[PDB]
Amino acid sequence: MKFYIDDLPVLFPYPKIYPEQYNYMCDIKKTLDVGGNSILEMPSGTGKTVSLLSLTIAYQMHYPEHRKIIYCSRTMSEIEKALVELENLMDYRTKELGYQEDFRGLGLTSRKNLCLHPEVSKERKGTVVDEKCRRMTNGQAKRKLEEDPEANVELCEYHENLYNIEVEDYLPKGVFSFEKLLKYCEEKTLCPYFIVRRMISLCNIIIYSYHYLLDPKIAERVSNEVSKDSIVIFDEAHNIDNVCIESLSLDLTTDALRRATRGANALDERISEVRKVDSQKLQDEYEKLVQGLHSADILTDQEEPFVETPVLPQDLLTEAIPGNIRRAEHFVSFLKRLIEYLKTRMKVLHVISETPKSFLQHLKQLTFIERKPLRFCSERLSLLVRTLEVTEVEDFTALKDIATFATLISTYEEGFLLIIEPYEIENAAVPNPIMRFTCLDASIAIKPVFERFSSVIITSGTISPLDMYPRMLNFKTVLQKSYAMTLAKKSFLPMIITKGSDQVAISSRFEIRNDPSIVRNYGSMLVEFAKITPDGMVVFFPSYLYMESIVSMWQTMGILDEVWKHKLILVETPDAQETSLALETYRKACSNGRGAILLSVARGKVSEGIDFDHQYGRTVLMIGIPFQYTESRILKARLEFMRENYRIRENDFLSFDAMRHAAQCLGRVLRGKDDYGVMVLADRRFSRKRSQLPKWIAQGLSDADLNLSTDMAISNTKQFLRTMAQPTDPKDQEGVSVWSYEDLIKHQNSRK
Amino acid sequence: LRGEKIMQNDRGDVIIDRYLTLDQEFDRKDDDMLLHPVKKIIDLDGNIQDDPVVRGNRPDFTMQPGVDINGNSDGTVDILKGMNRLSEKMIMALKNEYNDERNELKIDDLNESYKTNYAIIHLKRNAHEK
Amino acid sequence: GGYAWEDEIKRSWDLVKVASLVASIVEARKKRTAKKNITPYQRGIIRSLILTLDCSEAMLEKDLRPNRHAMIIQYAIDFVHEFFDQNPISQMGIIIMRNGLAQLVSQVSGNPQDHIDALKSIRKQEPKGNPSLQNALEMARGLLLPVPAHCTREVLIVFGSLSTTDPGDIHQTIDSLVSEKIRVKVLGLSAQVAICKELCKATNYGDESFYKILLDETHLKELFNEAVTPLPVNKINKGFTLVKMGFPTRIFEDTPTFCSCHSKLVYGGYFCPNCHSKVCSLPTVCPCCDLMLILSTHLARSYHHLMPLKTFAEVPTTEKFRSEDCFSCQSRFPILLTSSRYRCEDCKQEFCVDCDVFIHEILHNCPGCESKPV
Ligand code: SF4
Ligand SMILES: [Zn+2]
Ligand SMILES: [Zn+2]
Ligand SMILES: [Zn+2]
Ligand SMILES: [Zn+2]
Repeated sequence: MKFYIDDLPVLFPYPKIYPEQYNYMCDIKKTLDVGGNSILEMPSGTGKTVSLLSLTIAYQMHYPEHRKIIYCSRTMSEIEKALVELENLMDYRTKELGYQEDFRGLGLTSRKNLCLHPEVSKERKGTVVDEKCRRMTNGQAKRKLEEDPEANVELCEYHENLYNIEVEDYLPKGVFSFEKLLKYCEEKTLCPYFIVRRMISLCNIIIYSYHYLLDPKIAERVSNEVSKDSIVIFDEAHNIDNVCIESLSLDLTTDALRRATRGANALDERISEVRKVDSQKLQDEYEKLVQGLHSADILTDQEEPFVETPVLPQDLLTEAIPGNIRRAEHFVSFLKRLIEYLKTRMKVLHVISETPKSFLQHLKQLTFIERKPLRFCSERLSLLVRTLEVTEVEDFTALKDIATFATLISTYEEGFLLIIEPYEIENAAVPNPIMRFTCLDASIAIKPVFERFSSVIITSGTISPLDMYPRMLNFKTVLQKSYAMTLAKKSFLPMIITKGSDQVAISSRFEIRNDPSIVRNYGSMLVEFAKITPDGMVVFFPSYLYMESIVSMWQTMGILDEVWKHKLILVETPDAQETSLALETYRKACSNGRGAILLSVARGKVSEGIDFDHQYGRTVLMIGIPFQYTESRILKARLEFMRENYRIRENDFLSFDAMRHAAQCLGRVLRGKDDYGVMVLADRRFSRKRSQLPKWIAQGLSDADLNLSTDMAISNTKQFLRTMAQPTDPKDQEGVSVWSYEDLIKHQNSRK
Repeated sequence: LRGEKIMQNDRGDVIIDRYLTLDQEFDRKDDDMLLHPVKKIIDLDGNIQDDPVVRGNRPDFTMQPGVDINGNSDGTVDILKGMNRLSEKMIMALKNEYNDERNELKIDDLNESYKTNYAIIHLKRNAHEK
Repeated sequence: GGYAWEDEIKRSWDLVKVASLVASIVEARKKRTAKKNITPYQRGIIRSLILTLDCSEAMLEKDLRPNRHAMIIQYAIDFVHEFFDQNPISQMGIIIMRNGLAQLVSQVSGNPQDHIDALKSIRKQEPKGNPSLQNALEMARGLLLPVPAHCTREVLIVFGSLSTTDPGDIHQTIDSLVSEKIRVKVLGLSAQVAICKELCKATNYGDESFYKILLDETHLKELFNEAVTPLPVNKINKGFTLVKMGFPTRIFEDTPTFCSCHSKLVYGGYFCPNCHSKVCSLPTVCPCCDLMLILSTHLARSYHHLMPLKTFAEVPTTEKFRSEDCFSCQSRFPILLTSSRYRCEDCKQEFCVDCDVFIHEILHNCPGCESKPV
């Protein structure tokens, strides 16, 4: 339906619109016109991807600026969901407008998800795919084949075919999802990865995960193609800080250092062999280094650096190589003694936490190494590997980790902490020392983003309090608000269970996990909700180890046996593919009427992206507050840093972290407004944390339901499910919970 | 078979225990048969592999399978996989010889309401006399 | 940390401290609003209904006193009586889901006594096991095969559980049902089920109003009574056709004679107008020349469905009244706020509330309309 905003038209792809969607669009337009960041929180039940996409596309297709759109998402699954919505929106626009507009849409992703080569695609590791794909497309193989056809070096027909056709004609104009893109590429025998990456400039809207915008390893190349004035949108940004913290981090183990020595020894042997046969290859690169040329100038566009720049692009030094590492052999000695120094520090018998400056000072005192040579460790290693032209890099992969460590620790000095702990797993007979370079400041990685792009839309279904993110992540917001959902009837029934049937308090504290009273009460609670839940029941545990212990106890108690009668039991597992198969079976059981229950982790992989709507989610059971492991060196260091710098209490952040992960799981139950589901927060400590929930979830929570028992919750659930199945009078939601075109026009006139 | 955790070697049975290796081989074959490409909407392997170069901090032991003092697996994951295999076996057995995702994603509540198409007839009350 | 004892006393007596006629009218008007819209939708008078009842562990629940099994069986008896009284030509069959299998308890026939007896026997049977929609639907699909094409296939599942254990893919059965033009009505007992909703919607040409879950004991009877009336048909579906039938004549005989239907001695019967064979009771297919014998009354009972009487509209209070007494029953309209007079549009004659319900539920012809001379 064509409905207008202050000065532009919007083509919503549905005959009727929610009141929340219109308000959400109006605020987004206000932010775009005024500019600056904004934190919006729309209810998960109301459609949000469709509303946001419809407005932004209309904004660029109408205004003279024709600004591009960058749409970020947590995971790949979200990218495909958004892409499907975008294509549906485009189809509606073409029909109403008659002519298909000059619009292009793609989505960046790793090589593994797009590779079509029969051999490389079969690889189980994304990095292994990159190594094989680069080998066939580095350009060395093609040049060698041209020089001597007798050479047996293989190529990739998919990559070669792209050369014949121009870049602007790789794909027909329109929106290309991963499924559609793969189908077209397979028919035309082309590589989706290169087509998608090479078309970033042409695309009007580009959809890719946060790791393609905050991780400098795979962001510096992409960030150069996107336009500066593009609109940036962060969808489901309630966990963005974790990505920023996890981008500039690194962990080194004893095995990593052992392989580093092996790689360095192999590197020295290879250099000697290359020197014997022909030393002219090294001389040419040495002359370039003296001239001051860096990897960017030396390496061609087709080739890629062996070690991706671990530090942010702006922090990389621009001066020439120091000289101590100019020669091939001198750098090897520099690399060797650096590795030995790390091995020495692994022998500490107690936890030692120190700043990067102290680590550098001690390093220099023992083995003479300065800050500046370390900053060029990653760059120099890539050049040396390229010069040696090693066909196989299986051994040298270890040196990559060491090179990353040197640059990270020699570039940043504030906001990072180096922690060495002799016991990685406390429950280990023999210590396995591990040294962690952890990032404490979540704003270091996102600082370039906010400085580059003028307008950023930070939106998420479950994101609260909105005042924390501006504090935790240093940025200012012109507008920030949360929208309450105008619903005709109570679509969701949140409840905070604090006691079992026997009136005994229940909590998921990790130190009393093996408590028969707590274990049995959760077991009885799971069975009772399985008896009354029609099709789907999702259970979220605080940690995977907690899930294992509880399930094992339930099996001995025989509680799972009673569950098997009513529902199939699917459990999340560390293997990613097996979990995907479990989800497929869980969905099938819900759809065919058999009924299934999914046991997963609140802070696991299933919670980030998989939406359990309509029949899939009819009851969500939260077994305990998903608290983080308090006795963790990384968490303690971050909390101390945050308290001293951003003035956030340790307890406040821990509650904030736990509640965000519980809220996101709760919000996956609802897709629309007709969908209904019962949310259960089974823990004693949830009683006093109602105010910390998202506003729309809190509004549905009642004082009576703030402290409930298993018996009361089951009786309450039975009545709710029975009521929600009855037909609803259209007049009740005719013009309050849903708006037709006439209702929207009437509301607009009333405002004026 | 019933998912009970395998306690320390008990009496068991001399003869039946010899088939444990065959049973494990059958389970591996069944797992291979069950494994198949998954719809990209719900695929989780791509999500973890969407950033192949990420090497952030390793998660604490609370986010990893339990391990013993010697470092061997606790064994709880084995029974959990059995539950998944049993459920998958049941669901797959149902489907015996005897654009789709796009429709599901669309929000139905905002679509036009279903309209009945019942026929109407007006009979003529003009019949011949006896 | 004081307890609730120390706070105060509840003081229950403090809580208690010290227009109906118009409310009834407006409530009636709101209820009458749903009855305002009525059009002569074409409905299939001849029908074949397979009644599927859930007899599983879920029936042992005490939600419906004494137990779900007892109330469902008892109301089934009433439904059988009502179904065969409103629709005399229709045939019915009974299936029950028990022990994970669909068990046939009465062949599809047109004799209400057989179905009533079958339900009576099921009374003592104790429900157990899990229900199986696919097994019941597959059995129902087979039962509705011999039925003539002109008959409208119908399935009325009374589902009580929340989970279904099937041996195969139930989605295939749903597609098969649509191919055979079978419409399924499901009366859930506890909560909505994804498969049940899909089955009703797919088989009812996308209509989602054929899956209903009750909310109390009283609502169950209304749901059972609603299924008695025939269902409308869609425009696209075509089943127009003629059916050969005859009207036999009751014959009185001094000496009893053998009946062709049951081969039993009966004093009287109906002689077929084609083969002269005698049949004990009507309406049933002739045992010899397989033409459905019926009386003119059986056809008459279904006429009111074809041409329903238009709903009456309450007269405004301001406007004058035709007379001070009801036209039909001569009951004075109470003087009372709002006049309690209802007039038929065609003949413009006021009626009382008692007549309004009677003239649209039991009596199917407006007294004034017949009195009016054309
Ligand atoms: S060029 Fe494309 S198809 Fe060929 S190996 Fe690389 S990712 Fe795979
Ligand atoms: Zn007889
Ligand atoms: Zn006959
Ligand atoms: Zn009267
Ligand atoms: Zn009349």
